[PDB]
Amino acid sequence: SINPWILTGFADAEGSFILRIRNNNGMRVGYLTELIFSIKLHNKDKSILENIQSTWKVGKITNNGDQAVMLRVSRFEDLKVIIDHFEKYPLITQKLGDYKLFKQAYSVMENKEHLKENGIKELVRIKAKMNWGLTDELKKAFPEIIERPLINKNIPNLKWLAGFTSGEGHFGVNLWKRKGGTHVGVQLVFGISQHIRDKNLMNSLITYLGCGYILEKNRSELSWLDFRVTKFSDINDKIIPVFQENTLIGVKLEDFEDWCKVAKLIEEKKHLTESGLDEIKKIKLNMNKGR
DNA sequence: GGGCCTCCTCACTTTCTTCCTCACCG
DNA sequence: CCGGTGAGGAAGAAAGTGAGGAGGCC
Ligand SMILES: [Ca+2]
Ligand SMILES: [Ca+2]
Ligand SMILES: [Ca+2]
Ligand SMILES: [Ca+2]
Repeated sequence: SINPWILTGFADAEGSFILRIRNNNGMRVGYLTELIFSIKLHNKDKSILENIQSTWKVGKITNNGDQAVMLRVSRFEDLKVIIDHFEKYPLITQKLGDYKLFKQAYSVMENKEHLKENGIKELVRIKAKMNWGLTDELKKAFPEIIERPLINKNIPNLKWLAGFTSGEGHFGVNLWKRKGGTHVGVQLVFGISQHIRDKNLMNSLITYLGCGYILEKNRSELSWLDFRVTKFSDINDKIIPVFQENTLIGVKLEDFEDWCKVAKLIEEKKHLTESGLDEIKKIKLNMNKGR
């Protein structure tokens, strides 16, 4: 079983709370409602999904294309397990806002209002604030209101951070040919990325870890944040000890382990030698996108 | 025994991850 | 010169979010 705070951190990273409201003339109200918690990952991390499944004793795992796998809970009885966990171990990103709307939608269905016109209206109102909001077909049918409270929580513990890092983390080794010379540049880099909507939370990492900085990235109108640590003494003294104690999950754990081997070589200045570089070069082949 | 629920196959957009380059300073 | 560091941006796919179909529960 996964540590429950590791689980929440991972959920804040890769989870999704979904409210479906579908047209159907076979329903008395004319709409069929479905409430879904979902985690979609690459097949290489199917084991995480299976362990969450056994930990919660709920949910179904299905394939999605040739390289992806998906764990979903939508059975109404089984959804109490989801709410139970996330009440006891609350999300801290803006996704918590989706969970609370998810939660309200559940209360509507629990008293069975989704089977009435008054409830469907309420559900549409809820869905409008969730994720990507109302469809065009749904906006047409329901011209009424277009926002939710901003979530402002701090990092609860390093077990959450471990779960969140197992999702959004990057353990990288940069190599490049120096402009003036024949030497190869070497940089160990740690990274956590997130949409700019959680700028406060991402800023909170500089304080919480006692190192690193934030870089603002964008493509046209799309923008995100990358928390990076490139100070090696910080990585060696602050970053690595954290995840040695608080174990990462999935393939990213393996990436971290190789990453630490590179960190050892760099600690002993062997990245400056010819043979140490090709050892590092060999490790890169084993890790990340190369795994 | 009609709605109603649940689980399947399946697909859209983008938020992540990964990778690359390089000027600067001490 | 040289190595360490931080800042930039490119590429694209592993994510996030959500689609229709339908068997069968109660
Ligand atoms: Ca995420
Ligand atoms: Ca991930
Ligand atoms: Ca992610
Ligand atoms: Ca690439």
